[PDB]
Amino acid sequence: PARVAIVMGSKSDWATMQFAAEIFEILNVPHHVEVVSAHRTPDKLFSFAESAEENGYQVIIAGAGGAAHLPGMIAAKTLVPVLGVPVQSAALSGVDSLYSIVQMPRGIPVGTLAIGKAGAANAALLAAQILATHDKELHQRLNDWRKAQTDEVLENPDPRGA
Amino acid sequence: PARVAIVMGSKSDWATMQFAAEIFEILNVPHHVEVVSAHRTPDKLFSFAESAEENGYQVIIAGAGGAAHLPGMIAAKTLVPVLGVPVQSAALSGVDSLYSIVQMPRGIPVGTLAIGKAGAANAALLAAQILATHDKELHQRLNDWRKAQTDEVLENPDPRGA
Amino acid sequence: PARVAIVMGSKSDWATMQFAAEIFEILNVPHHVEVVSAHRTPDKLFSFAESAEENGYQVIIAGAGGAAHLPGMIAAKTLVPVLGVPVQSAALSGVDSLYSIVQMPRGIPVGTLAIGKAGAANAALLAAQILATHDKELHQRLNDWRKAQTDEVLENPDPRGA
Amino acid sequence: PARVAIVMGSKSDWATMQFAAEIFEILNVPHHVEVVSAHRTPDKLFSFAESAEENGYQVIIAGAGGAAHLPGMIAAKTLVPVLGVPVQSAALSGVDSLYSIVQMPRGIPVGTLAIGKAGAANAALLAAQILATHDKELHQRLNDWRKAQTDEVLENPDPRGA
Amino acid sequence: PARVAIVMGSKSDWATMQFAAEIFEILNVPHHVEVVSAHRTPDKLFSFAESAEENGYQVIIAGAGGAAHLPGMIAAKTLVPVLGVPVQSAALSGVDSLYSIVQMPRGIPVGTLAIGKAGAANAALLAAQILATHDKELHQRLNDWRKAQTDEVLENPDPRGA
Amino acid sequence: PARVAIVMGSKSDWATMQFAAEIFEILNVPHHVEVVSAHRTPDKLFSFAESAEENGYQVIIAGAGGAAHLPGMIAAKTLVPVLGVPVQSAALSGVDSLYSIVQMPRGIPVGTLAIGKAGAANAALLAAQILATHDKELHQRLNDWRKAQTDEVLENPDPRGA
Amino acid sequence: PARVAIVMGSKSDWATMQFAAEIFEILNVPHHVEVVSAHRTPDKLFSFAESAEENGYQVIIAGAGGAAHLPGMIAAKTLVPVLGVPVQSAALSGVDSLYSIVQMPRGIPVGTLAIGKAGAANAALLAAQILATHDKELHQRLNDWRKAQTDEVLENPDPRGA
Amino acid sequence: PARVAIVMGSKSDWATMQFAAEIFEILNVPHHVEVVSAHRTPDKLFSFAESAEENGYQVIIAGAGGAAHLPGMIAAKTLVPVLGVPVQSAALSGVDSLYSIVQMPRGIPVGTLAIGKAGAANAALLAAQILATHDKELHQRLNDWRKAQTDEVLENPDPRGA
Repeated sequence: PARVAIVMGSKSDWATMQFAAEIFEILNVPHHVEVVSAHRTPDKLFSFAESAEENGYQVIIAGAGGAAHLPGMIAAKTLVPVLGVPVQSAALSGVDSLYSIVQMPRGIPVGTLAIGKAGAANAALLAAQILATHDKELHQRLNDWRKAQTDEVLENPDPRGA
Repeated sequence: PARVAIVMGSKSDWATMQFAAEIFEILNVPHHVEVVSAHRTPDKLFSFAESAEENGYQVIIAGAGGAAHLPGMIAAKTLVPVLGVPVQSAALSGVDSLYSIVQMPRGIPVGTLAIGKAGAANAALLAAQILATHDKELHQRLNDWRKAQTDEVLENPDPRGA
Repeated sequence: PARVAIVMGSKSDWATMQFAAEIFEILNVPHHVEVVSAHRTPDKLFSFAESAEENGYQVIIAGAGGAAHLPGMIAAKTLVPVLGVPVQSAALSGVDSLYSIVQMPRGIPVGTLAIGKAGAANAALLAAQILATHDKELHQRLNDWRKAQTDEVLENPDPRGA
Repeated sequence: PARVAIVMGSKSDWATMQFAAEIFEILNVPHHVEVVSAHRTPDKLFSFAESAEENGYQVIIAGAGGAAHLPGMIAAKTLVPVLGVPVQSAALSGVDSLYSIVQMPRGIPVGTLAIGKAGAANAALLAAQILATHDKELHQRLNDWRKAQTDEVLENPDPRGA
Repeated sequence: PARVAIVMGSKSDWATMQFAAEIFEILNVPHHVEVVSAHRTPDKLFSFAESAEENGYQVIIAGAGGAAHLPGMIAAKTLVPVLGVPVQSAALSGVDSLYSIVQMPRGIPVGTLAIGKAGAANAALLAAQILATHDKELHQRLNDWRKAQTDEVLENPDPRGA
Repeated sequence: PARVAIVMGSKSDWATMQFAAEIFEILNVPHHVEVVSAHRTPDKLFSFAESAEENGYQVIIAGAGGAAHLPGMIAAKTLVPVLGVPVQSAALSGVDSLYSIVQMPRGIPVGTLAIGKAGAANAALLAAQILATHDKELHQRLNDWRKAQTDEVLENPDPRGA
Repeated sequence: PARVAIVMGSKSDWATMQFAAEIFEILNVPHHVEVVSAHRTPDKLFSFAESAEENGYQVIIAGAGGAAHLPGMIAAKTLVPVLGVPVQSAALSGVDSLYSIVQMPRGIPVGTLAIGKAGAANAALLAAQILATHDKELHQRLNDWRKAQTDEVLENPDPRGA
Repeated sequence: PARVAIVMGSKSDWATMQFAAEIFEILNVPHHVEVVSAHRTPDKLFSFAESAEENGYQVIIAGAGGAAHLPGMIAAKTLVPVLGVPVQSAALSGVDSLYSIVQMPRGIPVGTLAIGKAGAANAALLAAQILATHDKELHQRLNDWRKAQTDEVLENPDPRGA
């Protein structure tokens, strides 16, 4: 059963959000992926958020750029935790995306990650850490993955040419 | 019949939006005022936008601060022209408000005005200019008001003490 | 009869503003296009704005970059509604364009759209929505166009490879 | 048993973080509060993070301003989910706090909330939503609290004087 | 004969521009002061700039805030050198004023000074230096004034209490 | 006799400053060009500024990027008018260059132009306008050049393909 | 013998730089304090930097705001290590001060500290750490001071009221 | 004996930090180079900083990008002077790197250099200047290197083609 859903405002956002799905493939975490536009499919946004709890989602990762309203509007319609990923926009390099997501008012939170691909991957890792609190097997896989990243850096201390 | 509606995300926004209503009092333009929160009353936002055309509104002026989603979400749900006013936020001085409103994607526009009270007043003036295209009497009142502002500056060229 | 005029500060601005004209071709809205420079042809700017109402324009879309004075100076010379499009500048990525257009003082409004091509397209859509208030046929075409955009997203929910 | 810990870099941060504790008092959520400085008590930071899981914490809310390293360094030392609150700094108004917290690299996430008191309150609400996934009673209290906020706005639509 | 004119967009700008006039009083430089609004008195702006050379002005100092179009539009209408002073705006602290003035395109220059009162004083000093090139007496007064400022700093090297 | 000197911090700045020299070639204005580094040749900077008046310079155009100290330090050492051109830096896109030049304190002015090549060309035009005040022939050439730029825009009003 | 010199651009900078002197009083480090203006006393700046090594200075702490040229120009004239403190400016809140100091080009470094009073204190601490490398007694005093700061935080973990 | 250590958060940082090592090769200064990640190898960071004094390091140059915590966390764990180099990040062009490093609180300083390669080279030059205070031979080599840079600019005053 998919306990996490990855949503984005447009198909072009996949170039960024694919990095969230990559973490789940590595950690073997079942997940749903779907394009839900706050501005082009506002009604679908409402129906998606309203049925999130019933559909079994415990965490929702939402990505959007520019006037990024997707994460916040989903968070306004459900109690399921929402994590937001600011997609890098052309002109403002994601600052508009960042401000539109992180500056939510008291009462409707959205846990925001870094701008771009690093944030997409981290949103998945955070979702995994949340799930891992009640999933011993996943907790172990996260632990092993973290150790693997640390060891790679430790066994290669000199960045200069051989 | 009220052809324009002034909406805002919170009652504290009235300190800013009251300047939009002031322009309408001066120009004798019937208007509706209401608090519609994108995050605290998402369902009311949808019902307000869906019935805007039927309620007779030809222009909607929406004000919000921070992660200002109100103008854009209304614009996504109706063909009635939407004008957005960025309320000045504490930490980011309205830059977050500005970015969240003006950076709308292709297909769902929001005509954005200046940050703060100047923008609120201008949103009302712009709405009035739009209405004035098919209202000769209002067009005349706008003309007289503009002349009055120009004359005040012209009859007082020296800013120094008397 | 052309009820909307698209003006820009330089011919190089056409790479951006062509997206406004594209919306009008799609919606079958007669329009005028012309290069009017606030700094290189200041007198032409004044004559263009002064005769706008008599020439039948109900909405004026003006695009400019850098110290973008074109939209505001036109708005200062006519009661015809003015929509401004900030062209993306090299060094400041359109922030200078945005500030010079959106920050107009009380009394002379300019409805501002997003930086770049998205804003150009949206300025045309907003102008169309304004016209649609008194044009049932255009209102229907806008409605059908919006439905077409929504349906495209709805019939393609999975962004991943086939 | 306290399932959430609220930590901050300095005692002066309490003026902001007290709003996180307020949400927990309202929702009846047991919590721990402590000053842990990344720069003045680096060793305590490591010991706090290392024992977080054993101490029963399922969510950690960390607040800091300026070169805000506290949230990220805790996240680097534990798998327990970390939420970060950017405290508003004097000179940069929290932009430095925001960048130092949200821009974490791939592998070590920190779910970031808004700058200031709104973010502190939201970090607590997000932590509550996370806990609510496996706590039916808390889920109900969150639901009732949200309804109460919505109703207050709905029963007071006119912001003007009586 | 007044060889320099100090103009500003509004009477409220005098709180800033008075510092330009102060330099001229100190240096005994005849000057004209007047409120010329680019947006409220566009026609007066054109007539002022067109007659500047005939009126004997060799330098024009123009101050404005927000969407500061005054300096640039004057520069577009005359060959008399124009110096611009960005007035500090509330929300954007003069960054909008600065961008709207300094970013002029190739062909129409505006020599820009610092944001606020320091810039107003410096615009007058720069105008004085320009005049001083062909005015030996003024050149001497500028020299003596500069020496006086240097000496004050030199005779007070210790900033601590006596 | 060269009445204007064009100086820059490094030879790589020539890619930008060459546009200032281009204006002088077009207008037939004798000029000096030289690399004077505030940081690599501080003593040469002082000797250049000290002898500027004696060498016949009436205007000095100085270009620099990053921590752009060149214009201001020259202005601190001479009464000859100094115009500054902010060169576009890689990381901050000239904002650091702009701030380091335009924000000069009361007493030592630097007339600042736009970031990059547009500013370089404009600094030369401004210098020319300053000289033109006492040079009827140059004033005429500037007039003809401006007319030529205006006419080019006027005879090509339609930006679309033929 | 004073091994460190604290210099600033103006006497008003003392409100900030006094915090650097405070650290030296606490640590018992002999120091010189003087007002040296890059723009008002350029010649004094050169003589101060040229004689720094001969006067026994091993570290120079320089503070300035706005177009902060003082630190960099001193660094260009001496091999004695220079530390820069950005004073908080009114309009740009020290961002101009920060950029003008930190962005020095290859060859002439300035170790930059935080904006404002925190940076002033830290510049003194850094200077002390540099001296401490060859001064066992000072190294011990720095150690004891750091322990004292850590202990204060450790003995007061609960920020709430008693 | 290596008196300086160059550390960085990731191997990809070497493209920037190699310019620090280049200065040391030119000046013949023994140095250590190593990858120490604040987020991926937090324990190694602590052990590296704790043993820095015993390992003979008198200056530590640390480079990092994004949420750049490396320099500050090292500085919190040792009295050895720490110099920080902000690596240029993709989205924010090093502004996040700069803020996370320079804004350190009172008590734990980090001398910060420019964003990118210029800063890396300057951090090495500053470290060299610090060492040169007690190393006459190195002081001479630094002097000769500086003279060489100055002479290159002096013998090539004309940037134009031959």
